[PDB]
Amino acid sequence: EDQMVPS
Amino acid sequence: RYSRLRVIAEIRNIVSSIEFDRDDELFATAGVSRCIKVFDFSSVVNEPQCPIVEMSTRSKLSCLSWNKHEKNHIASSDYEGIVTVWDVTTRQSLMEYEEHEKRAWSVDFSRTEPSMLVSGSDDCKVKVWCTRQEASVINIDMKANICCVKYNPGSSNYIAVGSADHHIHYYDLRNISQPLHVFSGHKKAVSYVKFLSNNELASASTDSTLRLWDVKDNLPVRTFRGHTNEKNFVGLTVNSEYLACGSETNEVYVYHKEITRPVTSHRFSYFISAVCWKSDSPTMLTANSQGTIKVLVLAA
Repeated sequence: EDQMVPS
Repeated sequence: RYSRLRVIAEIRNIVSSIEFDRDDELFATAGVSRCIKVFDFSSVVNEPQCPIVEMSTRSKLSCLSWNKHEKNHIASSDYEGIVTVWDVTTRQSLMEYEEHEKRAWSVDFSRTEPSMLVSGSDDCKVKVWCTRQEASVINIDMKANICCVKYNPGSSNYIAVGSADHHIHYYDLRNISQPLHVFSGHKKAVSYVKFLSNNELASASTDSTLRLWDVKDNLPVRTFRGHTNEKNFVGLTVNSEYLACGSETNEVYVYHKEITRPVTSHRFSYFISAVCWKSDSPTMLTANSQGTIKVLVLAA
Protein backbone atom coordinates (compact mmCIF):
# COMPACT_ATOMS: atom_id res chain seq x y z
CA GLU A 1 0.00 0.00 0.00
CA ASP A 2 1.30 3.36 -1.17
CA GLN A 3 2.29 6.52 0.69
CA MET A 4 2.29 4.69 4.03
CA VAL A 5 4.69 6.03 6.65
CA PRO A 6 7.11 3.29 7.79
CA SER A 7 6.31 2.01 11.27
CA ARG B 1 -8.06 37.34 10.46
CA TYR B 2 -8.94 34.08 8.71
CA SER B 3 -11.75 31.63 9.40
CA ARG B 4 -12.03 29.55 6.22
CA LEU B 5 -10.35 28.21 3.10
CA ARG B 6 -11.98 29.26 -0.17
CA VAL B 7 -11.71 27.00 -3.21
CA ILE B 8 -10.54 29.11 -6.15
CA ALA B 9 -9.74 26.29 -8.62
CA GLU B 10 -10.12 22.51 -8.85
CA ILE B 11 -8.47 20.09 -11.28
CA ARG B 12 -10.33 16.77 -11.19
CA ASN B 13 -4.16 8.24 -8.25
CA ILE B 14 -2.43 9.43 -5.02
CA VAL B 15 -0.57 12.71 -5.49
CA SER B 16 2.55 12.35 -3.33
CA SER B 17 3.93 15.82 -3.98
CA ILE B 18 2.75 19.23 -5.17
CA GLU B 19 5.28 22.07 -5.39
CA PHE B 20 5.71 25.57 -6.85
CA ASP B 21 8.77 26.53 -8.91
CA ARG B 22 11.25 29.24 -7.88
CA ASP B 23 8.88 32.06 -8.89
CA ASP B 24 5.54 30.54 -7.79
CA GLU B 25 4.65 30.61 -11.50
CA LEU B 26 4.50 26.91 -12.38
CA PHE B 27 3.69 24.02 -10.10
CA ALA B 28 4.27 20.32 -10.46
CA THR B 29 2.53 17.19 -9.19
CA ALA B 30 3.77 13.63 -8.93
CA GLY B 31 2.70 10.39 -7.37
CA VAL B 32 1.76 6.78 -7.91
CA SER B 33 0.72 7.29 -11.53
CA ARG B 34 4.42 7.54 -12.51
CA CYS B 35 4.14 10.96 -14.17
CA ILE B 36 5.41 14.43 -13.24
CA LYS B 37 2.90 17.01 -14.46
CA VAL B 38 3.68 20.72 -14.68
CA PHE B 39 0.89 23.31 -14.63
CA ASP B 40 0.80 27.10 -15.04
CA PHE B 41 -0.66 28.53 -11.83
CA SER B 42 -2.28 31.60 -13.38
CA SER B 43 -3.90 29.49 -16.11
CA VAL B 44 -5.31 27.10 -13.50
CA VAL B 45 -6.80 29.97 -11.51
CA ASN B 46 -8.22 31.79 -14.54
CA GLU B 47 -9.60 28.88 -16.59
CA PRO B 48 -12.49 26.39 -16.18
CA GLN B 49 -6.96 22.26 -17.18
CA CYS B 50 -4.11 20.62 -19.11
CA PRO B 51 -0.47 20.35 -17.99
CA ILE B 52 2.11 22.21 -20.04
CA VAL B 53 4.60 19.34 -19.58
CA GLU B 54 4.33 15.69 -18.53
CA MET B 55 7.32 13.44 -17.88
CA SER B 56 6.71 9.71 -17.51
CA THR B 57 8.80 7.88 -14.93
CA ARG B 58 9.97 4.33 -14.32
CA SER B 59 8.70 4.21 -10.75
CA LYS B 60 6.10 5.67 -8.42
CA LEU B 61 7.13 9.07 -7.11
CA SER B 62 7.36 10.11 -3.48
CA CYS B 63 8.61 13.72 -3.62
CA LEU B 64 9.51 16.70 -5.80
CA SER B 65 11.78 19.67 -5.21
CA TRP B 66 12.29 22.49 -7.68
CA ASN B 67 15.69 24.09 -8.02
CA LYS B 68 15.90 27.51 -6.41
CA HIS B 69 18.27 28.98 -9.01
CA GLU B 70 17.68 27.03 -12.26
CA LYS B 71 14.06 27.85 -13.08
CA ASN B 72 13.50 24.80 -15.21
CA HIS B 73 15.07 22.09 -13.03
CA ILE B 74 13.17 19.81 -10.66
CA ALA B 75 14.26 16.80 -8.60
CA SER B 76 12.20 13.71 -7.86
CA SER B 77 12.57 10.72 -5.55
CA ASP B 78 10.99 7.37 -6.43
CA TYR B 79 10.00 4.01 -4.97
CA GLU B 80 13.07 2.32 -6.50
CA GLY B 81 15.37 4.69 -4.61
CA ILE B 82 16.32 6.74 -7.66
CA VAL B 83 16.80 10.48 -7.25
CA THR B 84 16.42 12.25 -10.61
CA VAL B 85 17.04 15.83 -11.68
CA TRP B 86 14.88 16.79 -14.66
CA ASP B 87 14.68 19.74 -17.04
CA VAL B 88 11.02 20.57 -17.64
CA THR B 89 11.75 22.40 -20.90
CA THR B 90 13.66 19.53 -22.55
CA ARG B 91 11.84 16.76 -20.60
CA GLN B 92 15.18 15.02 -20.10
CA SER B 93 16.65 13.55 -16.98
CA LEU B 94 19.85 15.47 -16.32
CA MET B 95 21.08 13.27 -13.45
CA GLU B 96 19.96 9.86 -12.23
CA TYR B 97 21.37 9.08 -8.79
CA GLU B 98 21.01 5.37 -8.06
CA GLU B 99 22.96 4.67 -4.86
CA HIS B 100 19.97 4.20 -2.55
CA GLU B 101 19.05 0.54 -2.22
CA LYS B 102 15.39 1.03 -1.32
CA ARG B 103 12.58 3.54 -1.87
CA ALA B 104 13.61 7.15 -1.39
CA TRP B 105 10.88 9.09 0.40
CA SER B 106 12.18 12.63 0.10
CA VAL B 107 14.41 14.97 -1.91
CA ASP B 108 15.24 18.63 -1.26
CA PHE B 109 17.26 21.15 -3.28
CA SER B 110 19.15 23.66 -1.11
CA ARG B 111 18.05 27.27 -1.45
CA THR B 112 21.46 28.78 -0.69
CA GLU B 113 23.78 26.34 -2.53
CA PRO B 114 21.37 25.45 -5.32
CA SER B 115 23.50 22.71 -6.90
CA MET B 116 23.13 20.67 -3.70
CA LEU B 117 20.30 18.26 -3.01
CA VAL B 118 19.63 15.79 -0.21
CA SER B 119 17.61 12.56 -0.17
CA GLY B 120 16.46 10.06 2.44
CA SER B 121 15.45 6.43 2.07
CA ASP B 122 14.01 3.28 3.59
CA ASP B 123 17.64 2.05 3.25
CA CYS B 124 18.37 4.13 6.38
CA LYS B 125 20.76 6.46 4.54
CA VAL B 126 20.79 10.20 3.95
CA LYS B 127 22.68 11.13 0.78
CA VAL B 128 23.84 14.60 -0.29
CA TRP B 129 24.37 15.14 -4.00
CA CYS B 130 25.81 17.89 -6.19
CA THR B 131 24.39 18.30 -9.70
CA ARG B 132 27.93 18.53 -11.11
CA GLN B 133 28.98 15.13 -9.66
CA GLU B 134 27.69 11.62 -10.37
CA ALA B 135 28.59 10.12 -6.96
CA SER B 136 27.13 11.22 -3.64
CA VAL B 137 29.15 13.88 -1.81
CA ILE B 138 28.05 12.88 1.71
CA ASN B 139 26.49 9.67 3.05
CA ILE B 140 25.03 9.36 6.56
CA ASP B 141 24.29 5.85 7.80
CA MET B 142 21.38 5.96 10.22
CA LYS B 143 19.63 3.31 12.28
CA ALA B 144 16.09 3.50 10.91
CA ASN B 145 14.09 4.38 7.80
CA ILE B 146 14.35 8.03 6.78
CA CYS B 147 11.00 9.56 5.92
CA CYS B 148 11.94 13.17 5.21
CA VAL B 149 14.98 15.42 4.71
CA LYS B 150 15.03 19.21 4.42
CA TYR B 151 17.76 21.82 4.11
CA ASN B 152 17.78 24.80 6.42
CA PRO B 153 16.64 27.80 4.32
CA GLY B 154 19.58 29.96 5.41
CA SER B 155 22.53 27.61 5.13
CA SER B 156 23.38 24.47 3.21
CA ASN B 157 25.34 23.19 6.18
CA TYR B 158 22.24 22.06 8.10
CA ILE B 159 19.61 19.42 7.36
CA ALA B 160 16.66 18.14 9.36
CA VAL B 161 16.05 14.38 9.08
CA GLY B 162 12.73 12.85 10.15
CA SER B 163 13.07 9.20 11.05
CA ALA B 164 10.92 6.16 11.67
CA ASP B 165 12.67 6.07 15.06
CA HIS B 166 10.30 8.91 16.09
CA HIS B 167 13.06 11.55 16.28
CA ILE B 168 14.27 14.51 14.23
CA HIS B 169 18.01 14.31 13.66
CA TYR B 170 19.46 17.76 12.96
CA TYR B 171 22.83 17.53 11.22
CA ASP B 172 25.69 19.88 10.50
CA LEU B 173 27.01 18.41 7.25
CA ARG B 174 30.50 19.72 8.09
CA ASN B 175 30.74 16.97 10.74
CA ILE B 176 28.35 14.06 10.24
CA SER B 177 29.84 11.79 12.90
CA GLN B 178 27.11 13.00 15.26
CA PRO B 179 24.03 15.18 14.76
CA LEU B 180 24.01 18.65 16.28
CA HIS B 181 20.87 17.65 18.18
CA VAL B 182 18.17 14.99 18.13
CA PHE B 183 14.66 16.20 18.92
CA SER B 184 12.43 13.74 20.74
CA GLY B 185 8.74 14.29 21.31
CA HIS B 186 6.82 12.57 18.56
CA LYS B 187 5.42 9.17 19.54
CA LYS B 188 5.53 7.69 16.02
CA ALA B 189 7.62 8.12 12.87
CA VAL B 190 8.37 11.67 11.75
CA SER B 191 6.92 11.93 8.25
CA TYR B 192 7.76 15.57 7.35
CA VAL B 193 10.18 18.31 8.37
CA LYS B 194 9.82 21.89 7.08
CA PHE B 195 11.40 25.18 8.18
CA LEU B 196 9.39 28.31 8.84
CA SER B 197 12.63 30.31 9.08
CA ASN B 198 16.32 29.83 9.80
CA ASN B 199 15.67 28.89 13.45
CA GLU B 200 12.10 27.48 13.40
CA LEU B 201 11.52 23.87 12.33
CA ALA B 202 8.16 22.12 12.03
CA SER B 203 7.48 18.40 11.86
CA ALA B 204 4.58 16.05 11.25
CA SER B 205 4.17 12.50 12.54
CA THR B 206 1.75 9.58 12.46
CA ASP B 207 1.08 10.35 16.12
CA SER B 208 -1.53 12.83 14.78
CA THR B 209 0.51 15.89 15.77
CA LEU B 210 2.56 18.64 14.23
CA ARG B 211 5.38 20.02 16.37
CA LEU B 212 7.41 23.22 16.34
CA TRP B 213 11.06 23.30 17.39
CA ASP B 214 13.80 25.89 17.94
CA VAL B 215 16.98 24.76 16.15
CA LYS B 216 19.09 27.61 17.49
CA ASP B 217 18.69 26.71 21.17
CA ASN B 218 17.47 23.10 20.63
CA LEU B 219 14.11 23.40 22.34
CA PRO B 220 10.59 22.06 21.88
CA VAL B 221 8.16 24.91 21.27
CA ARG B 222 4.59 23.76 20.54
CA THR B 223 2.42 20.77 19.60
CA PHE B 224 -0.52 21.15 17.19
CA ARG B 225 -3.54 18.84 17.29
CA GLY B 226 -6.90 18.36 15.58
CA HIS B 227 -6.25 16.39 12.40
CA THR B 228 -6.15 12.60 11.99
CA ASN B 229 -2.85 11.15 10.79
CA GLU B 230 -2.10 7.63 11.98
CA LYS B 231 -0.95 5.89 8.80
CA ASN B 232 -0.30 7.88 5.62
CA PHE B 233 1.92 10.62 4.32
CA VAL B 234 -0.70 13.42 4.35
CA GLY B 235 1.43 16.49 3.57
CA LEU B 236 3.00 19.33 5.56
CA THR B 237 3.69 22.85 4.34
CA VAL B 238 4.78 25.89 6.34
CA ASN B 239 5.55 29.55 5.79
CA SER B 240 6.61 32.38 8.11
CA GLU B 241 3.40 32.16 10.17
CA TYR B 242 1.25 29.15 9.23
CA LEU B 243 1.38 25.37 9.13
CA ALA B 244 -0.93 23.33 6.95
CA CYS B 245 -1.30 19.59 6.80
CA GLY B 246 -3.54 16.87 5.44
CA SER B 247 -5.71 14.41 7.33
CA GLU B 248 -7.01 10.89 6.81
CA THR B 249 -10.48 12.42 7.12
CA ASN B 250 -9.95 14.03 3.68
CA GLU B 251 -9.65 17.45 5.30
CA VAL B 252 -6.95 20.11 5.04
CA TYR B 253 -6.02 21.76 8.37
CA VAL B 254 -4.37 25.14 8.91
CA TYR B 255 -2.68 26.20 12.14
CA HIS B 256 -1.16 29.52 13.05
CA LYS B 257 2.22 28.80 14.62
CA GLU B 258 1.21 30.41 17.93
CA ILE B 259 -2.08 28.51 18.36
CA THR B 260 -2.25 24.79 19.12
CA ARG B 261 -5.68 24.07 17.59
CA PRO B 262 -6.72 24.79 14.00
CA VAL B 263 -7.56 28.23 12.63
CA THR B 264 -9.62 26.48 9.97
CA SER B 265 -10.17 23.27 8.04
CA HIS B 266 -11.60 22.30 4.67
CA ARG B 267 -13.42 19.11 3.70
CA PHE B 268 -12.13 18.08 0.26
CA SER B 269 -12.03 6.40 2.01
CA TYR B 270 -9.70 9.27 1.01
CA PHE B 271 -6.79 11.17 2.53
CA ILE B 272 -5.16 14.49 1.77
CA SER B 273 -1.79 13.55 0.31
CA ALA B 274 0.13 16.75 -0.53
CA VAL B 275 0.02 20.47 0.34
CA CYS B 276 2.13 23.52 -0.57
CA TRP B 277 1.81 27.19 0.39
CA LYS B 278 2.35 29.85 -2.25
CA SER B 279 5.25 31.35 -0.27
CA ASP B 280 4.05 33.64 2.55
CA SER B 281 0.66 34.29 0.96
CA PRO B 282 -2.70 32.86 2.07
CA THR B 283 -2.87 30.79 -1.14
CA MET B 284 -2.16 27.04 -1.05
CA LEU B 285 -2.03 24.08 -3.40
CA THR B 286 -3.58 20.84 -2.17
CA ALA B 287 -4.12 17.32 -3.52
CA ASN B 288 -5.63 14.10 -2.26
CA SER B 289 -5.49 10.36 -2.70
CA GLN B 290 -8.07 10.44 -5.51
CA GLY B 291 -5.79 12.70 -7.54
CA THR B 292 -7.88 15.84 -7.23
CA ILE B 293 -5.99 19.12 -6.98
CA LYS B 294 -7.44 22.24 -5.39
CA VAL B 295 -6.14 25.77 -5.08
CA LEU B 296 -7.30 27.14 -1.71
CA VAL B 297 -7.00 30.59 -0.14
CA LEU B 298 -7.29 31.48 3.52
CA ALA B 299 -10.05 34.04 3.87
CA ALA B 300 -11.97 36.02 6.44
